[PDB]
This record gives sequence, C-alpha cells and structure tokens, in this order.
Amino acid sequence: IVGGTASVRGEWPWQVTLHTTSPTQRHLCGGSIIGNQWILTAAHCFYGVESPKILRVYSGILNQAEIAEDTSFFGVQEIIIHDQYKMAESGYDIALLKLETTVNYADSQRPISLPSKGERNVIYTDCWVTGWGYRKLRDKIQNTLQKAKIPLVTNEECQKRYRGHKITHKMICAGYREGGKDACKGDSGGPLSCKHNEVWHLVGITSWGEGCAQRERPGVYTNVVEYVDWILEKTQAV
Amino acid sequence: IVGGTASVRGEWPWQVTLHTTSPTQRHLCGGSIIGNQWILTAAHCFYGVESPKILRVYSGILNQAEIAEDTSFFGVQEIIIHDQYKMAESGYDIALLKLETTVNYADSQRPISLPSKGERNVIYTDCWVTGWGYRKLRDKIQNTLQKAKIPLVTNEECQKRYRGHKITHKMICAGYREGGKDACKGDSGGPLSCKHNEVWHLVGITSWGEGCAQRERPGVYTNVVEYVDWILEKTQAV
Amino acid sequence: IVGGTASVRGEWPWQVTLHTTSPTQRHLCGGSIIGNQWILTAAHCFYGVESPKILRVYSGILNQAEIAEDTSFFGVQEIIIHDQYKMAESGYDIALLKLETTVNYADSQRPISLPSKGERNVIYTDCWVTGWGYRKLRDKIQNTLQKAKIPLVTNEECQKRYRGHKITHKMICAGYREGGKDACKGDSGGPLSCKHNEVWHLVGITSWGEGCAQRERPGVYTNVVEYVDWILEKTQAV
Ligand SMILES: Cc1cc(=O)[nH]c2ccc(Cl)cc12
Ligand SMILES: Cc1cc(=O)[nH]c2ccc(Cl)cc12
Ligand SMILES: Cc1cc(=O)[nH]c2ccc(Cl)cc12
Repeated sequence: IVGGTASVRGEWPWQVTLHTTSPTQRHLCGGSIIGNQWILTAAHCFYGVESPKILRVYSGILNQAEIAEDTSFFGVQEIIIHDQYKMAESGYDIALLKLETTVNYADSQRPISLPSKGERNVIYTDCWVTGWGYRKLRDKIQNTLQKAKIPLVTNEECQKRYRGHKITHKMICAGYREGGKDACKGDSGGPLSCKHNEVWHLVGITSWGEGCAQRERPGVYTNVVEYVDWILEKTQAV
Repeated sequence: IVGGTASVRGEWPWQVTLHTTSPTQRHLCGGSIIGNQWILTAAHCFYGVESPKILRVYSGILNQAEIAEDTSFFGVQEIIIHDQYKMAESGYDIALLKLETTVNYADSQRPISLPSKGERNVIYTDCWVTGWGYRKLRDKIQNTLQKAKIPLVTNEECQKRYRGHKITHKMICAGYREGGKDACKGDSGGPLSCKHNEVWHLVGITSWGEGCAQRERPGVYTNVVEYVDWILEKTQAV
Repeated sequence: IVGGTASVRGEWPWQVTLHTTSPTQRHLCGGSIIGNQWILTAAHCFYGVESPKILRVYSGILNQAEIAEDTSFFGVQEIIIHDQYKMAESGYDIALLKLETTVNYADSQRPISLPSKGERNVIYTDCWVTGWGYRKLRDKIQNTLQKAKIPLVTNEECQKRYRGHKITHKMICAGYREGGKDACKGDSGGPLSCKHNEVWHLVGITSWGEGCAQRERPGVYTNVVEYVDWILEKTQAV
C-alpha cells in the first residue's frame, strides 16, 4: 500500500495473509474471509502455483512478525479459479480458497459481507484498500498491515486513464487524480472494503494498475457484486 | 398465517389456492397469478406429486367454504420446477404451473406484477404475507384467507438468525424480532406482496422457517427478482 | 422520426447510418458507436442480408446528401445477431457490427457509454430518439437527422397498451399518451439516448411499435442494460 498508514490491530478482521512455503515461506497475497471455510482472493495470485499444499492462510494478523514456525494457520484444500480468467488486465481476476478446517470467528477474524445487487446504485464514499504490499513499485513486503482511504472512480473516468485496455463493468476503479495512494505489489487479492449504513461490504478485490499510486492511473479492482452468483455456485457442497 | 386477520374479499386478487384431489380433495399450497396461463408458487409444494392431473387451481376465493364439487377451477397442464431445486432450505424454491385454460381477469382475479431489477435498491416498507395456512405450528387449514403485515429483514440479519443455514441473496426474509406474525404450514407457495408507488409487486414466495412466528426466526421467502430471467425463459412458447 | 426536429450537426456523434448497397445503395437502419470497431444496432435490420459485404457504415453524418460514391465509410467484417433473436416483437432485437477498420474518434464521431446495472434504479428524464426514418407510417427516408424528446413509460403501462404481446423486462418503452412523437420505419437500430448526470447513456435500441406515434402505442426499444453481459462477451477477441 502506497501512501497509507499502519492499521489498528483487528480493524480489518476479514483480511488474511496468504503465504506460500515454496521455496521458503513468504507472503504471497491478500485475501478476505467470506465464509467459515472460504477465502475470496485474486486468480492472478496463483501463477505457477501447482498445488494447494504449499499454501498457508493466516488470520488475525497485524504484523508479519507474528508469523513463525509455531504460528497456527489454515491449510488450503482447493483452489477455485474463475474458468474465464486468463490474466488480471482482462478481468475475471477472482478465486476462492476452500480451507481444510473451519475458521472460528472472533473479534480478530470474522467474515465480510458481500455487496448486494441492490447496492449497485449506492455511491460508496468510505472505501479503504489494505495489505502488506510494497510502499513503492520496487520495494518489499511491509511488516504492519497498511490502510489507505481511496475514492471510487467511475468506469467512464477509469477507461479514459487506461486507453490501451478495456475497463469492463466487471471491474471497479479507485484512485486520486493526483495519485499518491494506491495498492501495490503484494496487496493483490486483498479487499477494497467500503462501509455503508454501518456495514462493511467487500466491494472490490485488488487486481492491477500501471505502476503504483501514479497520477491519472486509478487502481483496478474486481467488481465483486458481478460475481455473487459465481461465488454462490462455487461455495455449495456437492 | 400466524397473528394475521381476515382479508377483505378480493383484496389479494392474484392469490390462488392450489388443491390436490388425492386421496380426497384438500388445500395444498398458495400461489400467485402472474400471467393469463401462469401461476408462480413454491417447488416444495410438489413433494410426492407425480402428475399435474391431481391439481386444481381456484381463483377469486376468500373462503375455502366457497369450494365445492360444483365450483369452477383451472386444470394444470404442466408443473415446471427449477432444475436446481432440491429443498426449500437450500433455495431455488420456485415453480410455475401452466394452466390448461386461460384466466379471464376481473376484479377478483388478476395478475401481480413481478419486481423490477431496478427496484432491488428500493426499501419495501408495505409488505404482506397471505394464505389459508395454520395459525400455529400444529393446527389446520383456515377457512378465511388471512393477511399479516411483516417487515423485511436484511440478509445479514436473517443469516444471524439461521446460523445452521446459508441465507443466500436468492432468499429474502421477513419477520418481527419478537415474532408473533409469520407464514406457517399451508401458506407455502403464496405471495409476499409489497406495495410500492401504488403498485403491488410479487417480492417473495413463502418458502420456510424454523417453526412459525417464533422470536428471532424470520420467515424465509424466495427472492423473486432473482428469478425474473428464469420466469421469462420458462413462460415462452416453443 | 415523427414529430421531431432537425438535429444540430454532430450533437449525436454516436449515431451512424447503416447502408446496404444491394440492389442500389440506400439507408437501411440506424446504429450506435459503442467501441472503436463496434456498432450496436437491431437484429431485425438484417432480414434477408446474407453477407456483411453489402453493408456500409457512415459516421459523422447529419444529412444523407453528404453520402456520395466518394464519401468514406466503414466496411463490416462480421454481423453478430443475438442467438435467441427470432423477431422484433419477441425481444432479443440486438446485433453487433464488427467493423473492418477502427473509428478514429473526433467531435463528430465518438462512442456512447453503455448503461450501468446500478442505474437500473435511475429515472431517466431526458431521453431522445434519433434517426433518418419516416415522418409518417407511409413516407420515405429523411435527409436531415431528426430528433425527438420522448418520456419513458413503465413496463406495466407499456403492457397495458400491447395486450396481444408480452412486454418483457428486456424491453423498454417510450411515448406520449396522446402520441405525436415516435420512431418510425428507417429509425430501427438507432439509439434511445438518455442524458443523466451530464453523461449520455445508450438506454434503448429502436425496435418496434404498432404504427408510428399513435395514441396509446408507445415505441418499444431493446433494454440495453439487460445485454451488457452479452455485449462484453461478444466484443472480446479470441
Ligand atoms: C497488484 C498491483 C500491482 C502493481 O504493481 N500496481 C497495482 C496498482 C493498483 C492495484 Cl489495485 C494493484 C496493483
Ligand atoms: C412454509 C412454512 C412452514 C412452517 O412450518 N414455517 C414457516 C415459517 C415461515 C415461512 Cl415464510 C414459511 C413456513
Ligand atoms: C421500427 C419501427 C417501425 C414502425 O413502423 N413503427 C415503430 C414505432 C416505434 C418504434 Cl420504437 C419503432 C418503430
């Protein structure tokens, strides 16, 4: 996160840090608790990931320093990538992790509500992007979970800023005209959380942008409300 | 209907009573006129129904006592159950009855409008559940069509009350925190009708709940607006 | 267009005139620029059209007199008709033209934004229908692009006026109770453009009506917002 500040412990209790153990253990991406066995994250996070066996999901974390060999985590039973996903910049950048065990909810770890199709008309005015990603394009993973308040930008405006792309209605953009606050490398898959009528909603999934926090380059997020049918379908037992 | 009152004749002119003739004739479920040849109702009503030949749809009824051997009814040509339906508590609790003959509309029998996808944002504040069902969990079918005004509850709130279920965006809930007013056995398949801008809309189909009218147990209804595409598809000739 | 007036040059810069060259060259239908290589229009326009080779799309036109043998145009590479289209009156009256070359945008030719699913709740109050069609049921193609401001009508109201049809949620209607302003023959496939929050949105595609501008006979338009998923799907490369 560029231009953000340190979070208060547990103020984003749906935020997880997804680690890979290969070759050695490191933070890979953000994600969001949306169900007792379910993390919603970005498909692009799994480039070159051939097995869920190398993944570990840590909940209730503020500082990466909390994570040691003796720290408890959730194993991943299954990675579900949207069947139309090819790459972040073409959309469908959404994935589910089915956990091996269930999350016991508490003040530090609880699920975020999905957006309602009826809130499509809502103007979200209190939106935050969070993560342990870079503070600049070439940097490193940050210890303390960072937050930045960023305004949503219309898809018409977003399209103006990305003339070489198609910004679709399945994407949502957020950024300041002058830049300065944005997601960056390592924030991928985490939430764009918007508080509306005293309820936090998972409006976006951190996906891509050209650089980080540049002027006239809004961050591009997966528009979660366009995938609530897909999420429902994929989270049913069979 | 628990905690309701007797309806005025024809104040719910889309409400039908669906009877089965097997083994002897009795009220089975409620339903709603949505087209000249079409009743919308709940899939769960047809458990163990092997043929539409045993079904009779009566329109323009206030009192069950109106129904005798010499009372006119509509035959059922086809029962269309949602292909994803398994049971009420897992959703997709929706079915269409294609009638053998067409309903001639009149003051006592006319169709209710389907909800618009653009009204998803609307806060419906004038919603009523109607039927000839039980006034308590163990009771019997009531003679006079009952009505009860019940407030909609958010899906977030509804999910809190049904921790052992998944309350999906294809469901909608209604109830008082303190209970006392609700649908019950025999009200299944009938409408949750909401009046907005002087027009009645078929917002829900009476589906299920834990008991009837209990504290902290909202009634769960099929969220009709999520099925307008399905209804359109299934009501086309071929 | 019945009851309309002459447009100002380029005030509808997304409006194209689609010509057929067979047997000799003539205006066939309207259409709208929605992308650099993409025109959105009505499926019914292509009755008896067996090849895209006979089609020419002219942008930046006010007067048909501008079009001569030496006037530049866009060739059509592909006609994409909705796979459920059968005829205008049954809906799915939507088609895409993929152009052979790309449109270079300018003040006289630029794309119109598609409606957002979140604007379904919006009451559009500034809507215009445009084209070179007839000024009365039996007439001829008009030289100067005509415009008429027409109010949207609810689908409930529209259905009342077309008792022999099914007016679906994939249609949108516009007209005056007393008639007098409407699309007519030759306006097919053009836009119903509505300006909301200083942005023009392509709300409808001119489709059909009983006669032109008759009392109690609103024009029926393809409800574009119901097809944004389809448009996205069909405009992707493969
Ligand atoms: C993931 C990522 C990497 C990057 O370099 N820039 C970005 C800018 C914006 C958003 Cl939303 C994400 C990214
Ligand atoms: C159908 C039914 C049976 C029952 O026992 N309880 C209910 C409670 C609420 C609603 Cl909406 C329906 C029912
Ligand atoms: C295309 C067309 C032909 C016609 O004769 N009447 C109409 C009336 C209304 C609308 Cl929207 C279109 C038409």
